Amino acid sequence: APVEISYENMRFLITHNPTNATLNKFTEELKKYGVTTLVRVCDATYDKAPVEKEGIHVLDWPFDDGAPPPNQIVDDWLNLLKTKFREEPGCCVAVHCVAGLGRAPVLVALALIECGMKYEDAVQFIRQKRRGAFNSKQLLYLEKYRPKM
Amino acid sequence: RPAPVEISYENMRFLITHNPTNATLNKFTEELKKYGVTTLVRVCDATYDKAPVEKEGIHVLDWPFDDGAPPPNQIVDDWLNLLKTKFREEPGCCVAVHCVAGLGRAPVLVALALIECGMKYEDAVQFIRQKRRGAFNSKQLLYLEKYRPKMR
Amino acid sequence: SRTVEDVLTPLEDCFMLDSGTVLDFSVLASIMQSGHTRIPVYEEERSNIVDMLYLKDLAIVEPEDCTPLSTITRFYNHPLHFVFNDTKLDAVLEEFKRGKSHLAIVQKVNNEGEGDPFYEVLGLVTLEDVIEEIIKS
Amino acid sequence: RTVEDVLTPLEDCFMLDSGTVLDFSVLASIMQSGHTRIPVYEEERSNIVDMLYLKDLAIVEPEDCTPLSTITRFYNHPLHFVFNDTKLDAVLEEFKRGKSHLAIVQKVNNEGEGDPFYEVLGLVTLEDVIEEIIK
Repeated sequence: APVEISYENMRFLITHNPTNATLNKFTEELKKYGVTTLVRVCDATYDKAPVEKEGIHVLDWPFDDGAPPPNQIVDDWLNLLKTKFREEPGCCVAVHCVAGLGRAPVLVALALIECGMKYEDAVQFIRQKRRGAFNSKQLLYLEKYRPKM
Repeated sequence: RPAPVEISYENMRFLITHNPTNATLNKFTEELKKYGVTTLVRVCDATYDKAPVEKEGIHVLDWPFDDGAPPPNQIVDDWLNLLKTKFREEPGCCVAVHCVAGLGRAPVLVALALIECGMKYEDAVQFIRQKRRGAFNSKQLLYLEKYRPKMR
Repeated sequence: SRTVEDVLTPLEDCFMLDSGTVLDFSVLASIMQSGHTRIPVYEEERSNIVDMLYLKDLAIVEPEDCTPLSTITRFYNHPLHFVFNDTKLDAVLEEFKRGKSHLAIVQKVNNEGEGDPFYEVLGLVTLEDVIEEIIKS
Repeated sequence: RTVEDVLTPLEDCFMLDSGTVLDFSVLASIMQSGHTRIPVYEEERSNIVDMLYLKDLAIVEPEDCTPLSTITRFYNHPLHFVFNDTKLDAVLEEFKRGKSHLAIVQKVNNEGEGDPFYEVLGLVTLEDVIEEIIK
């Protein structure tokens, strides 16, 4: 069962991946939250067209198990949010990795910090929402993360 | 309530019971035998064959009075005489009573004995309800307060 | 402070079955559709509760042929457990721990009547409810 | 006391596979257990997708043989997740906030250079929690 994370003008679903069996109820669940864009980081298994037809732009942006995001994925992630909250005020960004508690929330926590949340607070906020979040490796990257932007 | 209640006080000893069926007659008799009763007094539910009880040594007395009714003086006199002898003649032993669920006229009769054995009326009433919650309605409390002992 | 009376389920609202129930499909279905662990058995007045049906009782039936209730209750001969309406929650809690069972049936005494007193049966209370009333709020 | 002491570990749980057929001898095997609540796994036992209640089975007959996997899609019972370290009173809240009087028991996992996960440990019901409260 999926997780909302609101902070200010920003809005995030952390999800699980569907099967093709669940795909309709998955897409309907996305539509319920009013999403414009999925990012798949993991479980890149199912037909994306039925989701993209319903309005929901799907990006396979895969990186590694237990890893911080590659810098290029960061910049695409940052740019995606920056427009999509400005272009459609209100709307949500969906992510899933494999149980939604490693690299998927890293991308979220990334965003929060870039929105000028303190590192620790960003982290705690996520962990409040989903307990277990981040390995030590990713926590570090978060800590070491200086925002610009 | 099918679990019976002993009430001890000095050389007096009283089982209050439920009546059996015949389906339960043996286990009932064995239960009476356990407590070492020499005499049943049936006040109600005189429903079952008594000989299988008396064959096992236990004298069965049908001394019925009605629901709500107090003990008739002759029953009072007979009860009191029963205990006075039965506790002297066999020291140790118990008398069984039953009426219906054993919180009305059966524990009245027990209380009556206690008072005659020199228990304060109030004290008897509590001592019973101690062993049998809900014993005595109003009318019987009125009876018990109004009962004057002398005897044995 | 709080007695059993407060945690009680009143009698009309208890799921009960009569002692000459027959256990066909649709009764067994109703039993499962209740989803009580512990269904009490009356005869033929409701306030008169004779025996206790556990769930694992019905497990060793099939609805062949229709198999009657009053048999099954004779089988295990499950003991049934009485508590007074005015017993306090912590005290009734003690009785349950002395019990195997986690369900009591609830009497008060009846002093109205020129008759002998009797135990009026008021209904049911489960261990569950008693705890569920010491979360309290 | 945490869930963990009161937890039934997974091997010792009665459960059923997701492509169970409910025939006679299966429906009996459900009944002869006498849980109110039976979990539904796929196909690794630690992976639990759905949740057979009892009153589910009431409204089947073993005609024809009827799939389990249908029944569970029918009512679509939510399944309730608990952490291992949840203290017993805190668990008891979650049963009271839920309809449900069973939760499946998740331990976290930061062991491994991977992403975290929830390990699945086993099961804890209302009855067990109270059965501990008395002890």
